[PDB]
Amino acid sequence: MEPFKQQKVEDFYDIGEELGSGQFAIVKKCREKSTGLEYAAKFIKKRQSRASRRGVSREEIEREVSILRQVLHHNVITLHDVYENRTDVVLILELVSGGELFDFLAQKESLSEEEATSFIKQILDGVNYLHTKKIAHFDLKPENIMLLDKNIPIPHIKLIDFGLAHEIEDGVEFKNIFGTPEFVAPEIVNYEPLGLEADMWSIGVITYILLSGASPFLGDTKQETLANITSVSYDFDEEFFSHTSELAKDFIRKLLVKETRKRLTIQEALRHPWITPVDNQQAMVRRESVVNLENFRKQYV
Ligand SMILES: NCCNS(=O)(=O)c1cccc2cnccc12
Repeated sequence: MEPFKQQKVEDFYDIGEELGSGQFAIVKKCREKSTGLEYAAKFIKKRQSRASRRGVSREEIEREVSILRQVLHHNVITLHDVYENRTDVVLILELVSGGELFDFLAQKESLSEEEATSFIKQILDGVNYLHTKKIAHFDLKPENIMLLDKNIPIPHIKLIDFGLAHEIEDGVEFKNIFGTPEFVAPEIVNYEPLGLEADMWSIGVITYILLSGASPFLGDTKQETLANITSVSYDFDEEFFSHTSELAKDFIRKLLVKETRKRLTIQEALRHPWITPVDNQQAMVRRESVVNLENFRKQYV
């Protein structure tokens, strides 16, 4: 098991602007002095003991690193190196400086469902690689779908933040409560057995929001949000879904299913007609169907 470098990160990197933060990790933009190449440095604060309200445990850091070290894919963030001092364990990761997918979408003059499925298909490709390796992401949500270079015509998506990711064991049961309520599967809220299926639910939510601007199960309070999810109470309200094709809806509807066995696995979602058209007729429908960008820009900004 590769050991973490014990040197001071600042002796090897020039630390720069803050890229983001969140709970127990601050991500700063850095540059290695020897090579001159740029990266992003994720400082994870370690726990003091175990009750300790501040910090992440050793296991959960070692899990994340273990998982990150396995993954080399074009739609997934790649690890460069790991450092450690007395307070923080610092992950030096690929620099993805294109911002969030949704921020880029929110600036477009127009967006067809074909253009939409391009970006969704990248997310699917990435999740397929993970799932083939029996790795659940468990935190798929818009702010975790980043872009490399927004200045190109079709930006390239990179999945980030594997802090809740987990290797799925055959025969072993895994239950936990985590994630952002708005995007979590029913099995998470119910504290029922989890697996690869939860990611597919969250792709459903992501697609629902991407096409419409509205969130499927979001309530006025966390309570309401959780009750909507558990009953699977959403609709395709024509105020948001008048421009939306039947196939787009079929896709979302087969993902947002309570029964984990009946939900689409990743390989099925890649092969869905909305992602992979079977004839040239349905390819035209997708190219002609538009997304309502103002509904989207309103619920974003
Ligand atoms: N707490 C999440 C902070 N998100 S973030 O700073 O944008 C961010 C998080 C993780 C990896 C990144 C790689 N490159 C740029 C930014 C990155």
